[PDB]
Amino acid sequence: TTALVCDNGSGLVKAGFAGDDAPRAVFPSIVGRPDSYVGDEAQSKRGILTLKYPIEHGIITNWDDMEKIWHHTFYNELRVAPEEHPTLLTEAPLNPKANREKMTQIMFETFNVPAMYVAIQAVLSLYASGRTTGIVLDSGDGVTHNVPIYEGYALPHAIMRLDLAGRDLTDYLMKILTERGYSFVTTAEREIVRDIKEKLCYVALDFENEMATAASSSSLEKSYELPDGQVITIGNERFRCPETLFQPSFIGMESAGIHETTYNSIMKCDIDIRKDLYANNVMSGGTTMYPGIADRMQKEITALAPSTMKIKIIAPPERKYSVWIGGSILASLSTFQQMWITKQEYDEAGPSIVHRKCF
Amino acid sequence: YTKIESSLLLALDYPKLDESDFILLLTKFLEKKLGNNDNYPTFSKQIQKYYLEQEYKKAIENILRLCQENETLLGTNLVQRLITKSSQVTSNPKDNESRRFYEVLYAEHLESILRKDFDCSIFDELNEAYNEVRPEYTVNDLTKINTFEEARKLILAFVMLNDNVELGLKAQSAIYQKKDRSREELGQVLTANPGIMKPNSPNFADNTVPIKKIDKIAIDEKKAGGYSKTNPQVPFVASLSGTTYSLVVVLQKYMDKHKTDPNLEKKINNIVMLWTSAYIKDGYHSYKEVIDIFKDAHIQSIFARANIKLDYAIIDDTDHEFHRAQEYTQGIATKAMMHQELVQKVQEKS
Ligand SMILES: Nc1ncnc2c1ncn2[C@@H]1O[C@H](COP(=O)(O)OP(=O)(O)OP(=O)(O)O)[C@@H](O)[C@H]1O
Ligand SMILES: Nc1ncnc2c1ncn2[C@@H]1O[C@H](COP(=O)(O)O)[C@@H](O)[C@H]1O
Ligand SMILES: [Ca+2]
Repeated sequence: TTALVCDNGSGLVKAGFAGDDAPRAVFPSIVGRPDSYVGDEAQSKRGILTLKYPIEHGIITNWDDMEKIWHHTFYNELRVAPEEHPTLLTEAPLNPKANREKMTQIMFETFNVPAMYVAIQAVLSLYASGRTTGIVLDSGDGVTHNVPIYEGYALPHAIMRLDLAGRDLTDYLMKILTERGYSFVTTAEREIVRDIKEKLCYVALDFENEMATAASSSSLEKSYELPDGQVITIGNERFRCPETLFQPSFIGMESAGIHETTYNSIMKCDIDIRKDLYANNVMSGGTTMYPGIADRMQKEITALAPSTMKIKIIAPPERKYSVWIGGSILASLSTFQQMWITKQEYDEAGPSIVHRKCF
Repeated sequence: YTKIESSLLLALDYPKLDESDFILLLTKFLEKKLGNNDNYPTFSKQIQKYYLEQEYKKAIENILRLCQENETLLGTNLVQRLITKSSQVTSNPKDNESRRFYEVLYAEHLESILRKDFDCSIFDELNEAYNEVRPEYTVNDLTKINTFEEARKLILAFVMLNDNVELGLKAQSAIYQKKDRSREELGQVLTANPGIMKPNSPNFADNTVPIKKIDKIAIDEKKAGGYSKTNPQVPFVASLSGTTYSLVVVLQKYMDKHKTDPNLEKKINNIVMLWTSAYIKDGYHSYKEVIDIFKDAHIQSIFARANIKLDYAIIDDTDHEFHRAQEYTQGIATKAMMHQELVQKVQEKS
């Protein structure tokens, strides 16, 4: 009995087996329709296909393309029979209960899994760090979440969602590079811009000081080799693109920065657990992979929080796959074997058992 | 040990297991093992009745007696472990998560009973009695009560009587001097949990309520003989219910105005059931605080002199809330045990 762990993100689906330290299959969470194509095949045939994202802001909105994504994951990507593997799934914070019920119904009736579990992505990220209490900033590709978790339970009254993630940062980087004369308007240009964002962008400790240094000197300018032999230089955009996380007004967003949303989440919690949340600030997701984001978050939260408070920001190097890592840790636990919603339990109780067993 | 026995034994290893936790877990195990017996439903009904009245000692004794009567089908070692765990459990007034969950569900069930076959005449007469009790400085815009919403609104508006009309009843009371609530004004805290469930406690995804602010109330630990300290099985949402003395005053006016009513006892019990449902569901009080106000010696004398037998909102069909609280108990206990194992695994991994 090998457990399947499948973290379905807005931009990337990361699937694999429990006990592994890395998602064996990380592919774009896109479905191409002209029969349909899912993942890298749909991305390659971008022109011939119409691409749709079944998951937006971490919430599944199109269940048909979600079924196609899961079928491709089980058969075309992991190459396993779903009926012989208990499949642990992941869900977004504050996910609608109807979505969880549909998830379990599709897992059990369409794929005939013997068992399944649904866990909140931020809680799995916290599990990957060995914590049950703490605040997690899970910024993936479509949404950012500030999720305080007390003893494995994500407090619904203090979770906030910020519609600002890697997609917005990539679009902002495209806009700035266009402001410099670099034409990035096509999907392939979007992908290479995302590559530059991943490889060169970083979070500045002091945005104004970094801007002044970029204006004065050229030490912050880095060279990048475009696919068509061109070489382009990027200067102050290396820290301007991630700064939208802390200054959303860069793209016209009226919301607050990730540090301010973190402080607001901690303030929405009881004063007795605020110390635990402050001391356990866990970074999770691809959009948290910028260099210097942990130091900047620590500095900004220290500014916002009371002076005597102890603030610790936890940003593991594998925080891009921390959700899947926590899911794999969960599904490979001996005490977790009884939390699997079994086919018998689903048959005797219906999909609503997901609220009673996965909570 | 089979899978079910192993799951039960692991759940009983929960460090924060209390008497309610233990009762729910062992009743679930006994239903899954000996439930096929013809006499089991009577035992389950008696255990649920004991649990609703917080007769935890009697419920645990009955459960242990049944386990010893079926020591062969269950197992001598398993029964010995259950007996050992039975004497090791206690109750924390600040932390009774299974009890708070069960009381929220039971308040919802009380409301469901109330709405079915709802008699508006009882609460119209209660509103009339309220008008002849409340002082002149308290307004009452509920001219007539026609729906359950208006009756609940009147029940909740009975709070304007405090410190004016019930002072005599509180003075005559012997238990209200044992009320232990901190005078400190701690403000309000956010929650998505219903009723008297604590804000940080885990909850079913379909059981959460829209986020709202609720008053933060602490125990007066310096009080000698405090109600919470004396009765730890009672979940502390507040101390003894002082507004229920105002309700008793209004009910005294109700009874003196309807001494010839043949169904007076039924109407008074209906009013008490609505009061308990509203106070548990709104998070103002737990069941036993209100009920123990109703069980005061002089309040009991008041209700006995009117030939009224209070059932204290006790119902005989609590199977759904009992089983849902069992599921909640199992979830909390298994999750805590898995959290222990996961913390150990990640710590050993790094
Ligand atoms: N090293 C990196 N630096 C900056 N951005 C990165 C890096 N690696 C990945 N990203 C970006 O992070 C996003 C992917 O993150 P992740 O896989 O956690 O999201 P997801 O699961 O698809 O989304 P969701 O937020 O809905 O859960 C993409 O926008 C990607 O461009
Ligand atoms: N009808 C009501 N409306 C609003 N708050 C109430 C009501 N009844 C009780 N409370 C609150 O419940 C707590 C306990 O009050 P008491 O029941 O008078 O001991 C206090 O915080 C009260 O303000
Ligand atoms: Ca994610």
